[PDB]
Amino acid sequence: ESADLRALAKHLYDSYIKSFPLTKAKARAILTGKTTDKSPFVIYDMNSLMMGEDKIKFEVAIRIFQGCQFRSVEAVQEITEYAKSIPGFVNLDLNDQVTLLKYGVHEIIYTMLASLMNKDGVLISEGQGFMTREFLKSLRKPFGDFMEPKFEFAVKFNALELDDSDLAIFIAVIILSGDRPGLLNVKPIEDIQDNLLQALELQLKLNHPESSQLFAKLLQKMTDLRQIVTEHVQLLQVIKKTETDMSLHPLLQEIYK
Amino acid sequence: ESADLRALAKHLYDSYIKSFPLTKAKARAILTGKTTDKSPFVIYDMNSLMMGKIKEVAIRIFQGCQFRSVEAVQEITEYAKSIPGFVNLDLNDQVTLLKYGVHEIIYTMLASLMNKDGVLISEGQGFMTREFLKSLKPFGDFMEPKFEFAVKFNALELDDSDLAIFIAVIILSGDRPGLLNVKPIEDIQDNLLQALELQLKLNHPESSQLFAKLLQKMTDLRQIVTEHVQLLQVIKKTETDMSLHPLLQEIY
Ligand SMILES: O=C(O)[C@H](Oc1cccc(C(F)(F)F)c1)c1ccc(Cl)cc1
Repeated sequence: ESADLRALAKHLYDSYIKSFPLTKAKARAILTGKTTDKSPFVIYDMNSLMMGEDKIKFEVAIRIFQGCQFRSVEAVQEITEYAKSIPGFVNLDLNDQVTLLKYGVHEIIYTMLASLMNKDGVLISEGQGFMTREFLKSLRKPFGDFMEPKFEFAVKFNALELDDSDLAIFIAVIILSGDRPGLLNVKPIEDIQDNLLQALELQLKLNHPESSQLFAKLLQKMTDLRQIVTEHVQLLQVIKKTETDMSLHPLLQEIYK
Repeated sequence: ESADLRALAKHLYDSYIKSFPLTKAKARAILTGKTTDKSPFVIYDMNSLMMGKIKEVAIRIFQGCQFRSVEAVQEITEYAKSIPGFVNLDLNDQVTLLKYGVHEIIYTMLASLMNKDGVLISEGQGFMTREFLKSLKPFGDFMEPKFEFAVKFNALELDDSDLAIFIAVIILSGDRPGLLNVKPIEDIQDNLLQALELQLKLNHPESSQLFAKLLQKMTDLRQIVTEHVQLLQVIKKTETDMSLHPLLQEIY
């Protein structure tokens, strides 16, 4: 009944708060004035870049990309911590635990990145910086294009006006897919996702009573995530040929495929 | 209220029955609700092919699939016309919705013709095995992704009355690129989504979160379609060079 599903919802939200520093709520408070204390240094061209390094401490195109990838790997750690708290997750076959994270983290990374973005740019270094979209778009060689798809998603995704309590459940749903390739035991995964889907449905009805079919519309966005991730990986294998200079982390090229 | 959404559901189902000759129900009766009036002819290797009565083989098989797709597109177009509100949209947008919708719909309906072992062909008269397809240079792999989708998709045990609404949902996607007026499209999809939700609760009271699970499958359709196109342009360099058919590849 309703009551159990709210409990699951609260539990998740708490794990989310504990696993992710930098909530959407915090992000939105930074992006929308809201503060003297919280206001970000803005990077929009080469020079502001250099100041940033002096103030909001951490080829340019290479450094920026590598930094993105470094932050991704510590996001994966946060996501992994979160997953552990999803009821039932740790009781799964460990092979499957790994498979769910393997295929889930990117989709989740892009979901959360949307909270850090608006149409004009994206927060960086724990929200202290903000790097414009145009400045990203202008980078050398094939780097001038890695972030754009993610901005397009973000703008659409953020139109749903979800809050952290909505996102915590949606993220759990993503992890517990069961369509992931190479899963040994799909049934227990679906059973868990089933509950998550109910928790989410109820959560959205309560938290967005005015919003017709938000549940549906949110699930439809998973199509968009998947396309982003496949674009990213294919982009990646180019910035690996050409940039044989480039290296990837022990959490990453394992995930990639 | 419920009542209006059932009306929309019935209306759609009726249009579906009129627009598509071979229903899933019929297909299922042929594939296995057997003891039938007529079993399909089975193609499992080169020879059964030839009798199939009813120019590299791999080429002909692919081209045939494409010819059948094009007449499916006509059926789908007829169906769309009956979706309430569709014909009232900007015509540019009507075209855009069909342009980007038909493939997703084609793979959805193809699933009704498939099981893990193969696929019905020529109005259900034939059946071509998966292993025979799998064995065809790059042709031996075009159908495999679609079998994987089909098996998963068909696990949802949807019937024609479920599929009719789902298909409408697909068409009325306002994330298609180049749409002029997204709002009316979403408004229509919104209703369709309700009709579907109710439809699945009533037609599958046993199955928890079927709505959710069905929408999740759209992720799979979209990947399939992008794989297909990104396979297709490789066909462009095998053997369609010839020009004993300028009007055909024009049509197809
Ligand atoms: O010939 C057929 O009956 C069938 O055609 C198709 C092809 C695509 C789509 C559809 C349908 F409209 F039924 F979805 C039928 C078919 C299916 C697979 C292949 Cl490899 C060749 C031909």
